[PDB]
Amino acid sequence: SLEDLLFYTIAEGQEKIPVHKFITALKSTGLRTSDPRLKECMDMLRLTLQTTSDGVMLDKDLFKKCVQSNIVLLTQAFRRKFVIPDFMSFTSHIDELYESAKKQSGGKVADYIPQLAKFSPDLWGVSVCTVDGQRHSTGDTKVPFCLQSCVKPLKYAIAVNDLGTEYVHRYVGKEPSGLRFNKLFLNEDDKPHNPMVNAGAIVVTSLIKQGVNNAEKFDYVMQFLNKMAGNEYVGFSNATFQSERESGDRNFAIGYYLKEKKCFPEGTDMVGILDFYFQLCSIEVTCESASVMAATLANGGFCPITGERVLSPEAVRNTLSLMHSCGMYDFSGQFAFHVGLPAKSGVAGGILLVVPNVMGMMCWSPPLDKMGNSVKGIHFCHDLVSLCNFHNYDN
Amino acid sequence: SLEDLLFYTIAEGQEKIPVHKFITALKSTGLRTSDPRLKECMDMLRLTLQTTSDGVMLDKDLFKKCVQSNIVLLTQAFRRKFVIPDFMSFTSHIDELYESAKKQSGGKVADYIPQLAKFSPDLWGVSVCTVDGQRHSTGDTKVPFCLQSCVKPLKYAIAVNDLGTEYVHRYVGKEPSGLRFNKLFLNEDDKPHNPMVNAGAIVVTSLIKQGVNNAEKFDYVMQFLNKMAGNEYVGFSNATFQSERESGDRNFAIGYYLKEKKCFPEGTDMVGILDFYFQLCSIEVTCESASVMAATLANGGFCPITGERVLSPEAVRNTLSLMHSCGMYDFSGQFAFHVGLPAKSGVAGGILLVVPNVMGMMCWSPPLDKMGNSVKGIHFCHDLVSLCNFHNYDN
Amino acid sequence: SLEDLLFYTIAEGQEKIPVHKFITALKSTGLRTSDPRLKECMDMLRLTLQTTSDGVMLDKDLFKKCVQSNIVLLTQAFRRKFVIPDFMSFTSHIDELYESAKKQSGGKVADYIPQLAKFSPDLWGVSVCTVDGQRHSTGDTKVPFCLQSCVKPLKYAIAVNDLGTEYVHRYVGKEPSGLRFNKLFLNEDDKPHNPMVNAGAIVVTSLIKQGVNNAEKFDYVMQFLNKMAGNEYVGFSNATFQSERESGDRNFAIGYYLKEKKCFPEGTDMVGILDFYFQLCSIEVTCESASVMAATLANGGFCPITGERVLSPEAVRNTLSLMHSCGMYDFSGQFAFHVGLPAKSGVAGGILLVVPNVMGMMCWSPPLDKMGNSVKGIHFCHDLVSLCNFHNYDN
Amino acid sequence: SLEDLLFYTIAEGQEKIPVHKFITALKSTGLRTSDPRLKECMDMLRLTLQTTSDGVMLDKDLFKKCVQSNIVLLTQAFRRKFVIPDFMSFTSHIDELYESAKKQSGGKVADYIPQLAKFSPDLWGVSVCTVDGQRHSTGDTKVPFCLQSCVKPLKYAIAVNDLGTEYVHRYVGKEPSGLRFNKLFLNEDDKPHNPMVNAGAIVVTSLIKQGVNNAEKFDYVMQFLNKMAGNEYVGFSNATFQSERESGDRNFAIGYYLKEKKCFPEGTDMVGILDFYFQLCSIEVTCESASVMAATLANGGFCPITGERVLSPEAVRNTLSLMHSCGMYDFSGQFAFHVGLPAKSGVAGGILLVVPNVMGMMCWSPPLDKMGNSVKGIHFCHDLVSLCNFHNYDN
Repeated sequence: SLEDLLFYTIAEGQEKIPVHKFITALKSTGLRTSDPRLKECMDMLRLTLQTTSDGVMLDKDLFKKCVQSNIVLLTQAFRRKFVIPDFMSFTSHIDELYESAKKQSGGKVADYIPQLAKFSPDLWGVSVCTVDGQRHSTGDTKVPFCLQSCVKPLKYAIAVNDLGTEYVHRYVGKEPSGLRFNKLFLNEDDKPHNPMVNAGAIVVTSLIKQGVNNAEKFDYVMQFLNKMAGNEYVGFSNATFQSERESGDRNFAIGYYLKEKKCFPEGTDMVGILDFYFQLCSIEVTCESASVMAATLANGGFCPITGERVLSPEAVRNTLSLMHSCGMYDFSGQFAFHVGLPAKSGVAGGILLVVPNVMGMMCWSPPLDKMGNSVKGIHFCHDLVSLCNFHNYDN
Repeated sequence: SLEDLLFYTIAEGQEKIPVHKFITALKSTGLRTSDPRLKECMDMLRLTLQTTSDGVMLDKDLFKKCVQSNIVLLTQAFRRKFVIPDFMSFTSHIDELYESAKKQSGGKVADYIPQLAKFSPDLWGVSVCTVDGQRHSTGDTKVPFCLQSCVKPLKYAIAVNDLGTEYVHRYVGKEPSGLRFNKLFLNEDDKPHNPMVNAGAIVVTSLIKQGVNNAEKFDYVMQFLNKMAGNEYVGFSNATFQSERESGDRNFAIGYYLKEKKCFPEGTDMVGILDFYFQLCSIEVTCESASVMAATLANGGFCPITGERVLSPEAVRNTLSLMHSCGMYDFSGQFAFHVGLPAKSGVAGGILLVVPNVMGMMCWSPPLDKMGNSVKGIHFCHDLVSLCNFHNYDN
Repeated sequence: SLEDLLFYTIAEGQEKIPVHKFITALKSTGLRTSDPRLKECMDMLRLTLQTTSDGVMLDKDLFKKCVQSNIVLLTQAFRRKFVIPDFMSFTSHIDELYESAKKQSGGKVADYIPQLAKFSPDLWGVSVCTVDGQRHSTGDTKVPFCLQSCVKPLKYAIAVNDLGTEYVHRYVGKEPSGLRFNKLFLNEDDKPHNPMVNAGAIVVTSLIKQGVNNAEKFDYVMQFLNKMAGNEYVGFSNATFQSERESGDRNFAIGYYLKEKKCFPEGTDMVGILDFYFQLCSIEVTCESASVMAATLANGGFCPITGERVLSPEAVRNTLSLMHSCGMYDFSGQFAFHVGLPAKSGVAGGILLVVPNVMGMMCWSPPLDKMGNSVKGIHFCHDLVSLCNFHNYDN
Repeated sequence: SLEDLLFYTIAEGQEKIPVHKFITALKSTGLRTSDPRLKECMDMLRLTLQTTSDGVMLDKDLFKKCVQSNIVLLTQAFRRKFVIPDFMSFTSHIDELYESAKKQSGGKVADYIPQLAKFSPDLWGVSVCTVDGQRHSTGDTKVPFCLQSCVKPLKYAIAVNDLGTEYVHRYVGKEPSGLRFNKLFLNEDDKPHNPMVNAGAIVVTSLIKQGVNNAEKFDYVMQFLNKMAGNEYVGFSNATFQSERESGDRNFAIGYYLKEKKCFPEGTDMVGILDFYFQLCSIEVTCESASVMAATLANGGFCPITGERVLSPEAVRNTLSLMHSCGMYDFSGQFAFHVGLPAKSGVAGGILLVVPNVMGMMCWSPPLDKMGNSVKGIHFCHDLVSLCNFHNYDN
């Protein structure tokens, strides 16, 4: 049977296979023992460990009993039918790129609020989540940090998922602005140029769950992020929020400018919307959870490690299309010339990368360049395409 | 004696001069019986009327007794040594220009707040106050209306009077912006282009009576306006204030923009300053009092009908210099090409005109042209220069 | 004819009656030449003065022509059929009481805001407006001052006039509280004890012109006050308003208390209502206009000097009933024991008195007693009843 | 040697002791393998497991090497010299009391905000942290929930720790109020009766880290809580915060009342302080971390599982003294009559208990009784004293 073939493949001309050998073989592919899809499996393994004092042998029966539950994924995992047959080489390349970027230093940790100018200019982490569940991480990849501007794609997606592309873009433009993210001007039809600049993001935040109050708005967005991350860490930084809602004079200017030109739906409280905008900017993540969010965007709108649909196909398509042409603001043209991938960056360090149909990725380093991007993150993104051929127009 | 010469001049080969004849002769020149400088005089006249049942004759003694108090002004008034020897012809020209402008119609009363779109498109008033006390008025020249933007010169003057030109312009520019009054941009050194656009006016309002609260600020400004108007009507429109503080999204945007670029003194509440700005815009006047304010600006900084110094010579000079090049915003170049006078206008109707060393003038008409100026006011200003040769560069 | 009888009554065995004699005879009764009901009359008199150089005689024709317009009031005025046949004696008593109260001194001008602690402790004015137009004033009776708490009756009346007693008292109680005006507690059914304490007044202010914004609310109330005052001075003190909205911590506490116990109609902004409450407290009056307002309350809800209905009979009845039992707060029982009249008082000085079916009265003196009432006002009210028998239960 | 004696005690007439036997023996006492004080120890054990494929024997050398680091605690733990020699019986009693309280049902989950009326009326957890590190938990003891009112003691302690008892009580009273927690009245010297009612808590929150902004205030308090909890879970509920800052009309009333009676230090923003108060109420904990906080209070102000001093002895003494007489508000007298322990309760469920010199405890159950306390929590507290003799006045 297929289970017998798998057992023989794991074994080497022997009779019994220990549990630890099976676990190591599973983890070598790239899957994590904590994968939700494997939950039942591991549970049974624990039930097997509850009997023996130390170590247990699975010859025919217990292995089949444990592997019987949802026997689809394991066959592909051990038949090397994923999107990256050898993840242990791509992980080595990720490590080499990480080391190469670590030598690069010299920047300026953001200091417009005290919660950003408290990270040492040495934290540096990279996390990759493949579209088929393979995950790898290297560096400070569990220190919480605020998404800041990395949430703006995640916002826009959600709106189009709940309302639709037609209705949503009845409010925001679709074309690169050509100027800085915080510039106070609108497109030809007095609309934000796109939902990636601050004006369009402020507009988009007002199309989400209209009518209900900010508690319900925040709860709805948090639930969406939780199942988009695959039930990974999504939190809130109240100290960052309290600093940000006090130093947001430019965003207040933008909000009033938008309110004067009638850029909001009917029946919208603009100052409350702006507070809700700061709150969504103050959501904490780790490289692990943000990599899973990017993988969700890259895959189909389905979660990679739960197989759950979170966004419409149209939402993901619209999200990647706008990220490619507006993700780095007036640097996107030059970021697309050398990387050619959908990407977003926040002033707290952090590059969110989508390799569509391959993976999502998060690269966090607090120190910034003059453009507002982490130096190591930009270096890593530049080198990854030159060493792995991910540019969209490569052959 | 000089009093005897004046009495003979008033009389025509007779013995006694009745009081009414003297009053008519005085009013023919242009002075008003309610002139503060003549106060004592009129009081004595009343003391003379308290005795006789009807009519009284002044031959030698009573005339000298009444005229003795402050006998300087009367000699100049009856010797035709004022700045306009015959005011009864300039008044006729003012009436002709008023009639000519009345025939002109077709505009749009301001309707962005309900307190402006309640004046019939037929109110039309003109008031002139000469630098030497002569006053004339024609039309609806006692209906209250908000100064709105006509206060911005009066603001700036006051600041330079209390602080100084150097300190004041350490905060605002000195050059025409080239764009609209409410555009959200600053000069080369991130400063308002001038104190006539909304940004520079918002900055100037924060240099006045710093430290104290808005009650004391408002009281100080009101006192300054009261002695600048010569103790004429200066009031407040609370309904207009309540409407304006609710529809001021553009000014809120400008204020937050200025707060982000550090365009205020140290220790300034910007939202409180903005409320104080709306309040100063909500001060009511009549053509009579605003004409006296303009006469004060035109004269020396001294009041015309009280002989009291209200502003420094530097304040008046700086005020007229900035009004000429910025009074009509991006229309000033064309307003200075055909009128060549310091002028200011508000969306509530109302043109404040200074003819330096000659007079001040107020022309109120609610209906506006597309530029934002009263049609009849602009017509009157254009025709006054073409019929009286007031252009600064005329010969 | 009746006109001939009046002419003979004015004359004393003569042929012609001069205009000044007629004016003096009219003013001796108590009516003012500026009475709106007499407007046309005076106009014709001016038309008569435009011809003769000085003085004019009315024998038969011109007198009839001038008196023909609205010949009802004059017959009653000269037949001594008013409510006070000899007003020249009640005026003498008012003057004696004024002089008696002036000798009394020693108090404490309110100093919780700077706009109240700026009046010298010597201003002292009294104004009386009879239900039939007779008016008398003595002292500083044209200096503006804020009504403050004297508006609370005027508020409540208006609500019941527009909504009805049943609906209005569905929200506020009807019984004396027994405690201070600013105590933070409610009646048995979690309602304000009455609309004279601050809680009930805050509730009443929210029943007026619901739905519209504060500009329209303020305009509506101002119009109501203007025709209630008979087109006398009703203004706004922006400096007092700005001080009062900053030192109103007790009223903010009361408003939040009321908001938590659900003491407002549905769809009410409590902080906006509180601002509107401060604004209505910041309306300026003079003894002249407030006396006319009190006369309107006393008469029928009709204006005394315009013959215009301003409030429903139910509104006036309910207003006087609540003023009698709650006008002085926990002093009313003792104020009704010695005066027995509807009265209200404000911390800016000012006693508003109603003698129902007789007159209205305003007595202004800034210095306060420990209870919060002007010393001279309380003295005048005590002495007026002891010298003129106005107590409601007198025989 | 002492290590040899310990090894013999662990062993039973054998040569070698396996690691798992030692771990089980250690955990039987009550200590947790994750104890920070044992950190180094466990690390070495891992270094021992890295060599052998499965299982390892420690005869003389490795046991001494692992136990050498900080060999003080183990001797007391295995000599039964802790404060509870047999924790496995107190844990059994805790389980019996938990089961007894679970059978009790019938209450009303708080529903004044939606974040409280979302917990099923079946969550029920109890956690005990002994003063010497022993810990036990039963039930849903890791579900986050807001402290709400359980933070008020933790607040007050901190203030007295940083400023001092004399200074702190210069602002708040020291005596039971006799009325409800949210009553709007003050003591004889216009001061909050104590820092356990809402007024005194609002005052106390304004004495903490004065001058700095709410970001720094929140960070300081969070750090204090983190080392008071022993580096256990301390978080924030932004949704609860956003709901609570919108439904806090009573607390706004109390704050304005306190601001009017001058109950704050000089230079305090009361609305900002109130927001900071809501934020501190919105801190999430679990029964595990709150039990450790209570143990810190009970012990000496030293942490139980880190041996670190967090508060002054005066702070802990003052905290327990005020909790005993004010912890349950106007129920304390009856709570002290049957329990006689320092305790605090919040409307989110949750009883914080201190058994001074013995332990701290947290008992969470959302459904409330009419008094505002969790039914199962009150039942557990009543039964614990009747079955274990913890009442302060027992013999």
